[PDB]
Amino acid sequence: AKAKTRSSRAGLQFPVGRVHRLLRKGNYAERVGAGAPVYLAAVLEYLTAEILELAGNAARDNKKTRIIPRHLQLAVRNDEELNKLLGRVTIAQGGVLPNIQSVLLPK
Amino acid sequence: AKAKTRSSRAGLQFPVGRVHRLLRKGNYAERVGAGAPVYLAAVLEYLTAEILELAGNAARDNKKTRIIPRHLQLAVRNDEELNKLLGRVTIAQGGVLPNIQSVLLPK
Amino acid sequence: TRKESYAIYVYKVLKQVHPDTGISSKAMSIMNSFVNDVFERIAGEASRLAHYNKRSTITSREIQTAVRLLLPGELAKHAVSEGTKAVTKYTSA
Amino acid sequence: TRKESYAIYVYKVLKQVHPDTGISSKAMSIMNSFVNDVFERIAGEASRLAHYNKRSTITSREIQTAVRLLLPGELAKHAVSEGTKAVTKYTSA
Amino acid sequence: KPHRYRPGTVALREIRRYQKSTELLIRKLPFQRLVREIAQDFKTDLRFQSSAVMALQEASEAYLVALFEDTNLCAIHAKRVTIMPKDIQLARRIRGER
Amino acid sequence: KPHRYRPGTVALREIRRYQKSTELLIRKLPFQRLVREIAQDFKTDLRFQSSAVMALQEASEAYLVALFEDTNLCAIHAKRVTIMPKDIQLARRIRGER
Amino acid sequence: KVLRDNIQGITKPAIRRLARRGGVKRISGLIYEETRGVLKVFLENVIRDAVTYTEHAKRKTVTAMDVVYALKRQGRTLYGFG
Amino acid sequence: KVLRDNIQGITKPAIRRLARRGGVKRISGLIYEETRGVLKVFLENVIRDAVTYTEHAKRKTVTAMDVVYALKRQGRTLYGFG
DNA sequence: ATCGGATGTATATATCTGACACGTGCCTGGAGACTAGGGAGTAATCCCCTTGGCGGTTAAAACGCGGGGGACAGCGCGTACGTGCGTTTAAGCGGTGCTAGAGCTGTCTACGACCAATTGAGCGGCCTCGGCACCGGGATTCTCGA
Repeated sequence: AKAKTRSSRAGLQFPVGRVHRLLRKGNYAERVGAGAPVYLAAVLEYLTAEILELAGNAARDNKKTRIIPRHLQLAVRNDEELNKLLGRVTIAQGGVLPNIQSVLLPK
Repeated sequence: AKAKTRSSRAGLQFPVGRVHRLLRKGNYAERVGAGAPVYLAAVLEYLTAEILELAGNAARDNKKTRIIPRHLQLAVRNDEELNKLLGRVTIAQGGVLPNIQSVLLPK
Repeated sequence: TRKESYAIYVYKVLKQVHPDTGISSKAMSIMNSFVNDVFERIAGEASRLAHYNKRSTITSREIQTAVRLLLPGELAKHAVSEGTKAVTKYTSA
Repeated sequence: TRKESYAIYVYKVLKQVHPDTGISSKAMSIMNSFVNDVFERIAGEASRLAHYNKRSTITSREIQTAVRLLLPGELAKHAVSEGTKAVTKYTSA
Repeated sequence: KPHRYRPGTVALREIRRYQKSTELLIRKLPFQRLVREIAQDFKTDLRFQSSAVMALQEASEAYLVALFEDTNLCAIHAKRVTIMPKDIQLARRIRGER
Repeated sequence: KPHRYRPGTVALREIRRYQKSTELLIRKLPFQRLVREIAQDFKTDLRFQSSAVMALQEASEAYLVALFEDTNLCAIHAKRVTIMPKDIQLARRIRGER
Repeated sequence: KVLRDNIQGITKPAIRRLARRGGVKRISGLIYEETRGVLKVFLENVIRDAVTYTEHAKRKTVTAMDVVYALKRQGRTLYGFG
Repeated sequence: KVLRDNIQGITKPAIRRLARRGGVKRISGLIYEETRGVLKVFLENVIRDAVTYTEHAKRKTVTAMDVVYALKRQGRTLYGFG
């Protein structure tokens, strides 16, 4: 009996075994549903895809292959729903997305 | 087979057995410290004492035997420490403590 | 269906502090909800810390530490004292 | 000490979305911390709702509901659809 | 000759008695109808507890008087006794509500 | 004849390049000494990770630029380009920091 | 029974009553509807999240404990409802 | 080795640098020390809470994960440190 | 700056009551007693990050130095907003009546729990090399006096 990872049968990239391990070790319920780690890991993969895509957009806009935290912070403050999700979150080497106020301009 | 509850063994009121069962059913840790329920319930006893005391202060300050939630709001808004403890907390039938700003008064 | 509460205990401590002063059921349930909330606060915090300690057991030291995290200054101090008292009174059992 | 992370899967899904891109290990650690944050968030919320439902079994319905509680609008919608498709795929065999 | 109190004075006493009072200041039925209208947007024909909707209205009004309060404060920093919508908007902005 | 740019202009470009840059703007050692000074208040002779203190300073400066940002905004609502301490105080007030 | 336009059911006297409770003297008109909007927006979240709870609750009526856990999750917790 | 007065070790040029990063044009003097105070007050919490963690950690050195869990508990969470 | 009048508000009173303090019988969670494992605690070891110092640099901070720029104070007006009084209006009491749906019990069953046997996906560690960071230099564009 060959052993394949359950994420393969889920066709995903993040290790659902490690997921369910953290789940049981997380003291959330007496017994975790079978497909619940699968579902949440799928959500995780999707959102990671979104954020990494935004980061790659920013970096290539800046003509950069290696993506520095600044790109990610900019994308964060560029996605309104993601920002809402993460506005309460602080970002190392984030800096501030360029924001210029009106009355600040000269004449 | 002499019986004596852990609350009496601590000479207190809050049910050590009940709160122990509660935290057990709360899924926070696998094993527990047997004295942790005692300790926490004592803390609850203390804080409850202070808040109800201030509540009764406002109550008989208003010739009120039975305390009203308005007394509770006033109490929790007067004390700095308790207000800080419950700043982002809301209270039913709370209302607002008396507060008029300086410039609001006509000259 | 039996629904547990602490109105008995809140009334007890009321008398212990104010035998004269009464109580309203609205504010009573307010007290109950509040203590439930703060108990869940301390529970989650202590569990989080112990998970950081990766210690499957939850003891009183965790409780002291986490309430110190929770309470604004002197309260905690006062608090922990009686708490200690409690466990002492219970360890001296 | 065997420490576990996800940066390998980060690189994987990166190549899945951007094959010609590099990352700062700093940024990888940031993203992994973000992974951990969202994971603990969703897990705590699910456990809490199950407690409200008095459920000791956290299943995919809980997952979807808690994501909807957490993610806004199309973020939540796409995430729900994706988790649904994935659990369907896994349950297909 | 008819008497009329100077402006604000009556409103000032209203402020005083409202900080004195604690009950709601919103008519129940309109609020409830609004809530059910909002509800049918997400799902139609949903029932509610009177306790539930009382909680909704109380918590709302609390948030609302808090907003009015700190917007009053901001308008103090705006050196005006009249309120301006921008005060509310920027207050939410500082309240992270933007 | 000597040239001097008009006021703010140089500071304006400074703003532009600082929103351009992302690194810290605080000297490491002074911040670290301050942190250890604060530490000995609660307990003396405590050690630290360079990573830990880097996190401290980064997170601080983040909170600080956020405070400067929304206080700038408030001063806009104050119709001034100069900042006033009351702006910061009331900002914390709205930030629930009072 | 399709509902509508109860937002304006919020009376300007009610709004100014709340404002006086907040300790406000002079008010402009432009606020009220604006106010209303915010109000809507505010509740815009909670009910949904609330019924989201009810969503997982698999029930047709909506309860207080729903908004309790919402305001909790919304960091605006309230007391007096279990 | 008793430390002191590193609060003024914060240079006014540093403060104005941070302000320019925040997009500020004109600043008054009265701010900086005031600023500093706030700064202190702000960190006033976290380190203590942090070492509180270290308190329960039963250790002499203070780690990043301490302030991580603090800012978390302080609702100001940060990424990039495990 | 005062007095008079208007008005609004704090008080005593009376009674009504319905929450509310109080007491019950009955239930089960809590106490009491007993067993196991194994998380926790202790200790010796290693490492190794930190904390300490030392010297050279300069970019950075301190300080000074005009000086235009705006904070601010004042001053006119006017429009928008309190107000008191009109008006009409849904709000609330309340009480009725139906049931849809919570809300409870009783199954029975699929479903992880768990353990055991197996291992390859993954992780610490080791090269490696190329975008990237820095630098110098040239060309571009904003800005402040015509």
